[PDB]
Amino acid sequence: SNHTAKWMQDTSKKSPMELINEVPPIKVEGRIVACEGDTNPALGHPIEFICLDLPEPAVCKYCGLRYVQDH
Amino acid sequence: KVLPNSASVEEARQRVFDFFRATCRSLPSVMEIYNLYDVTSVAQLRSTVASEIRKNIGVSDPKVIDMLLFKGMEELMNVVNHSKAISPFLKNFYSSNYF
Amino acid sequence: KVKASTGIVGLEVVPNAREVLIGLYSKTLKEIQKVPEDEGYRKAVESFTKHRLSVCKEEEDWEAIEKRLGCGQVEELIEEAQDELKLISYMIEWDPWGVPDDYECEVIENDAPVPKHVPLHRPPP
Amino acid sequence: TEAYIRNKPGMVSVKDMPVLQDGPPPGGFAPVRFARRIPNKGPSAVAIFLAAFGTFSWGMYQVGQGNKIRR
Amino acid sequence: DNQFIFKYSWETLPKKWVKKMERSEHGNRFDTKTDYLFQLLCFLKLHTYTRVQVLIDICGVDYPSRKRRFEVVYNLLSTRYNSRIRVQTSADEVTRISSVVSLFPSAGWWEREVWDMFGVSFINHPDLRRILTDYGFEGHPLRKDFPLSGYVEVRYDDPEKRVVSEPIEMTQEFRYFDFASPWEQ
Amino acid sequence: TKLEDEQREQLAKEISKDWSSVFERSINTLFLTEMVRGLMLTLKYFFETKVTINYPFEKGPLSPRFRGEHALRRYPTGEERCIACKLCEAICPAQAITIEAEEREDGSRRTTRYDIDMTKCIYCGFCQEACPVDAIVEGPNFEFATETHEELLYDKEKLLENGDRWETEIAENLRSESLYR
Amino acid sequence: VSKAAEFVISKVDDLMNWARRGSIWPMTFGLACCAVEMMHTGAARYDLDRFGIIFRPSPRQSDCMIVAGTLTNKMAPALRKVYDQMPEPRWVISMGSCANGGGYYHYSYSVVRGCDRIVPVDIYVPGCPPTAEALLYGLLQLQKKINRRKDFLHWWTK
Amino acid sequence: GYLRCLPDGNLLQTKIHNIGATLVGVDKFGNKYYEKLGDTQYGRHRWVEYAEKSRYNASQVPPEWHGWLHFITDHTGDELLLLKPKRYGVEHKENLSGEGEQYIYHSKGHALNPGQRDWTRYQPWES
Amino acid sequence: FTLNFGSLRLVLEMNGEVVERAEPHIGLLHRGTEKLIEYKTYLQALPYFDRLDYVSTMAQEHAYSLAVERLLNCEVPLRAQYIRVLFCEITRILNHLLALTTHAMDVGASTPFLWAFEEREKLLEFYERVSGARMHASFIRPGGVAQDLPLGLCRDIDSFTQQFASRIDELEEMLTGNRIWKQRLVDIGTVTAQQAKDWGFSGVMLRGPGVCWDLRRAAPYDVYDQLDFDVPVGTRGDCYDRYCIRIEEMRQSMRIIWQCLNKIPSGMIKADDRKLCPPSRCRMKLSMESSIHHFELYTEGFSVPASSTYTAVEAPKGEFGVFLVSNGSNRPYRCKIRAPGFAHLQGLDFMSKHHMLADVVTIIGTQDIVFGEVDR
Amino acid sequence: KPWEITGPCADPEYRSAVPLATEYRLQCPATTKEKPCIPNSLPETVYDIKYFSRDQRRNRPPIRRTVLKKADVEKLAKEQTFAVSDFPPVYLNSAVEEDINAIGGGYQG
Ligand code: SF4
Ligand code: SF4
Ligand code: SF4
Ligand SMILES: [Zn+2]
Repeated sequence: SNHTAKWMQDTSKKSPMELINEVPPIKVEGRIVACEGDTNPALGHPIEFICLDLPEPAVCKYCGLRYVQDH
Repeated sequence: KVLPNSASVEEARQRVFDFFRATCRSLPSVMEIYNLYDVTSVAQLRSTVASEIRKNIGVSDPKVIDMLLFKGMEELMNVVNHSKAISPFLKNFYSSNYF
Repeated sequence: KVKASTGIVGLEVVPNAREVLIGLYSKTLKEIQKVPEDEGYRKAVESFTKHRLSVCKEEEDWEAIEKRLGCGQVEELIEEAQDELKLISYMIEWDPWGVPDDYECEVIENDAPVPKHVPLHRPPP
Repeated sequence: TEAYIRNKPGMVSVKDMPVLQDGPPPGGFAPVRFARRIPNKGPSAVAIFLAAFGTFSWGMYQVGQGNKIRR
Repeated sequence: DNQFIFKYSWETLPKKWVKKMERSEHGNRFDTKTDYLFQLLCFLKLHTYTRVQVLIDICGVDYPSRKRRFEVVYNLLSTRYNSRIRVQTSADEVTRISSVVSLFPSAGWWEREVWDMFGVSFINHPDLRRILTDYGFEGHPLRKDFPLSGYVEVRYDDPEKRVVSEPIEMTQEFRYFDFASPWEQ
Repeated sequence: TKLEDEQREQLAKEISKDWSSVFERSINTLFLTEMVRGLMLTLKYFFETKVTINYPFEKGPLSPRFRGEHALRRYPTGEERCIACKLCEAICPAQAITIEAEEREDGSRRTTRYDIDMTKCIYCGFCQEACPVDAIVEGPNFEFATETHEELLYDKEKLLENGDRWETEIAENLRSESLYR
Repeated sequence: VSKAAEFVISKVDDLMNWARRGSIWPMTFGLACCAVEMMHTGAARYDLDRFGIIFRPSPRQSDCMIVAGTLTNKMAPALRKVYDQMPEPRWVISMGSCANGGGYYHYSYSVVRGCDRIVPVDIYVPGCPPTAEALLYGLLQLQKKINRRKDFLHWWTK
Repeated sequence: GYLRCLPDGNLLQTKIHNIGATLVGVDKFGNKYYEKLGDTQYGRHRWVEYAEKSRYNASQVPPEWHGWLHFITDHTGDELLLLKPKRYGVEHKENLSGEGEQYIYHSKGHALNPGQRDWTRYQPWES
Repeated sequence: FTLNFGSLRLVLEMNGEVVERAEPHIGLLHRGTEKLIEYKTYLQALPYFDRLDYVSTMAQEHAYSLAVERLLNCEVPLRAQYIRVLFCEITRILNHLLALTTHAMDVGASTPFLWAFEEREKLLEFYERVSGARMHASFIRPGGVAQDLPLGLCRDIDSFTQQFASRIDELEEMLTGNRIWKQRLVDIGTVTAQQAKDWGFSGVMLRGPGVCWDLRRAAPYDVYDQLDFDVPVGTRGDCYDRYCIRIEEMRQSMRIIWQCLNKIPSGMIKADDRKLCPPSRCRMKLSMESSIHHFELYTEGFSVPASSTYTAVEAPKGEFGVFLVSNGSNRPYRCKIRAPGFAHLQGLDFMSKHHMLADVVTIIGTQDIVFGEVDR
Repeated sequence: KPWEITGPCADPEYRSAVPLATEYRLQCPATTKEKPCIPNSLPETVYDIKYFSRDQRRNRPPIRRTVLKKADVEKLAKEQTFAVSDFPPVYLNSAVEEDINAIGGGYQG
């Protein structure tokens, strides 16, 4: 919104916020996850462990991907 | 040539006189160097040099006097080598905050 | 034989190197006789000058004196002797001898180690 | 962790970890001839001097014959 | 290493001017008075067993806290005995220290550089004009109090048809980042 | 100069041992043997093949660890790869990077302003190796000469579009060099 | 103003631009450490003589000044004096980062923050040092820039 | 494009070099990428014909073929096109930089920018 | 009369075309490098040494890293030492080639310039493959190097060494033995060993007279004490003997390069301790302590103990020294940069005395004055 | 050819300057046939992390200072003496005039 319009003026292509909101939450069986950024840990971001006790999806705070516990 | 520090006020005065002599002898060269003959007034230039020397009387340290003479001779060499009613408060106030 | 070249371009081979060295060392001793005896500079000068004079008197050939002294280049030795004469003249011209009394010197010694791969001037063998 | 980064499928100790860096091939390369080899196989000084002198003499003879023909 | 001629010097050198000595693996250090520096360097250069006959360089260090802020350092080398030595003194803005151009002819340009960068004048220099900075430079750049970007900047003035010098008005001011850790001490 | 004169006489006697040697030296100095040899080498290189690169169609070899044009990448999902950690300008020796940031709408830490001077960047790769997330990379592109300094003054949008354009080559180089890390 | 006179003017301008593009005679202003890379550009591999570039040591015969290296307050007057002697058809290529905006010495006394403050530069070549490939790219960009000079048309329509 | 050889002379060199070459690929912009091994020196065994003879530019090489042309990678442009990322990305654009103010890049504060943004970091009272 | 030449400014006093004296004005490339180094962290100050004496890039990095390690006392691994030696000798070859060919062009010989630039382009390709850029590659860091060698580099360097032995033979055949070259060089700007010691000459300009002193043998700062190379000296110091010394130094640099390639070990490329050397990308992305140390080393720097030292290396120009004074902080308090061009350009005055203008330019070429290092 | 009469070209062990594309640089650096593995620590210092013993930066002895007075100076001056074996050794070196092909036949390098 305001932040996106502040750093970008194209207002014709899709901003990263919209893309990251469009990517669906990732369902995982366990209670904790290891968030690395991509398939190669060495090419992603520092490993982030995310707690999934809260019902709502949890943002990774790195490459935010919204992991959600299975049950 | 650079000389040792003057150990006496008389020696410092003699060095000041020598520097003033050098400035006076080098004044006509500055005439052809700069070419401001319309409003130069070589006599006025000599008066201004004397006024600078006279406003630098508050100094009493011979070391400071020698350093000032060294820097003055350096400046002389540089010039020879051609290297260039609303009160005061209200004007600054109208100009900017930082004054 | 005769030395074809001394290697150093500034230095030039001298035929009467032994005689020049003998004269320079004798004059060194005569001049250093004027220095006060308590000073370590005079003691060191007398030591090495007497040693060099003795070896150059005993050995006749310049090759022999170079080999026995271990410094080599009798021309370099002559240059060193002339510089010693100049230094003795200077220390006679100005008087540095004697502690000034109420004198303090701060000797500083730290044993901070350095790695083996930094440039350190290795001692000669 | 170094073991985690350089893990081997069947290693037991931290030693004998896999390693592969740039280095010599088995055999240690070949000599490269640091010195200089300049062969002087040109004609000898006497040979070229004799050639020049004979050329000059025969050429002056030919000049004489040509001058005779032109005359 | 090679602390031979350093110890030999301290054994033979007159004790009058050796204000302090430092035995270190980072370099053997002599600190003396400005009055006797010329004599000390003459002794070292001419003595047969301490022949530091080549002057590596002359440097200046600024210490605003001390009374004599400037520290003049002389790095010398002995190729005959293969060892480096360091001889330094302390000088302030106004006092003139002795020049060693007569002993080491290479010292002229380093002494001019020291004058240029700090303001330490020398007594017997054949000439002491500025060497590195611009003609008509006013300050001494290497002093700690001297601003990094200087006081003036140059530009082309079309009416004057020349490059003029004006007080600094630079955009994108220098951003000093304070990275220092409070637990480093 | 007497020493020089006697050295010259000794050398002349040394190199004039016999008539064969003096004749050979005179002939060599008269017939320009060294000049002829230099000419022959010059002719050999005239007739040998050339090493000219034929610039616009054939370009010089490079390496994946090449420091060309600063650029900003993105995650495969599409979000900006750059958190606002500000390690760029903390390490940038030339201070060519200026960054300002604030919390985004969804609470994510993102940079609201990120500009790099290409007239102040020394092209040293300190930022690309100080990046914890491999966000800024010095791309392989180097033919980006501009007619204006203002054009050479980049910003976040230009860096992001450069990263999007050169994403595939940057990714290949990053894989190859992350092997070497 | 017509359509045939316009075509003739366009042909004349094309010929003039072709001549000026194929006969660029730049002069090196080789300070600091872009000059070595410039000599690499002038070497056998990325040869400049193919495109018509030959370095003229005299500023009076040169076409465009290529300033490569750091511009110092002590040297900027010399740069301006040498630039003023160049003929009226003239161009400037600022190579590197020092000559563009001060580069790695931007926050430094006695350093001109880019040669743009002293002379009007036409093309900047980013890099530190810019690859000889990139410098030759900048020279080709200068050729492209002087490939759209309608001098005859501008003179005609005055 | 062979008539351009007479007034170009550089395309002439390229055509001379494409005698024994093998066309290793072609991009979507028309550039034809050639490779030629065998008795060829190292620096001249890969090249491109830009298919724009009039105004060919060195920046017309797409990033997919840039590495292969510059000898960074052995991967041709087809594999990099296959590996091109999705959900984001822009098409390759040449270094115009002088073809127009509407084409060149402008800062947010530049007067030539279509939308110029003020920079004061404070909001006035604005009665 | 005074004749002025105007980044080399030089005023000459002439009588009969004979140079009575020559005075250089040098400040034209002053950039405040020492002030900026004082204002910047050590890692941020390494590129300044990259820029100083730019013809020989990695020699200055080696000197700076050695000084920092001396003030820091960190052990550099053997593989890092060997690759540093290899690239220092590559740097020496590059600098000698450029110096010789620029000198030849100043004399009048134009053709060896481009052959030696083909060789230099090969070496700069080596630089660009091993590190970021062809020039000013910040590859040598305190505690080791930036990155490991790419695979195949050793084989390529071996091929280059063979072809470069051929090239040095080639260049020596063309230049050495030429009557014009000899007439230009011999008995031009001769220096006695006493004069060189007085004026503080170093490197080729000091070994030309025949002082028989080299830094790599007097104070070996690397595996140099395991490389059994040769150090040439000049019988009578002049331009010709200095040129021959440079040729021999190129040959010995090739020798050292081959030895390093042959006996390079397998191990790590930088200091083991992460307090002084940054951790790898995988380690910082996987380990909490490694992330902390990467963050601290890239915001702050390693805090060297408060001390002052002078570290000198045998740069291709001569003895390049750095005098580092610290105060325990992350930034260097003082950094004096002794370059082996500052003394040689002083030597120009007495070297080009009673000579002519062409002899003056020949002496300048022989001394190989790079103005960046003299204006440090 | 005229250049094989004399000079470096006549030498049988002469190497051409141009490198062939099929033998100089076989694999591009970004596509190498084998994957690297660069060590970053000794095997000992992996599961045995202990920094207070290998802290080479801070594990240095404190600087020692001693203020010598006139009495101490005189004591050392009287105690000390000079012998022929206590003088500093000279770093002596000399030219040899050795042929270029003397070390390894000019091949070994
Ligand atoms: S490459 Fe270096 S100079 Fe350029 S932005 Fe990154 S840290 Fe700064
Ligand atoms: S280091 Fe990386 S994540 Fe941090 S500000 Fe720079 S680009 Fe962004
Ligand atoms: S831009 Fe970089 S390479 Fe060019 S002169 Fe400046 S520091 Fe050197
Ligand atoms: Zn994540």
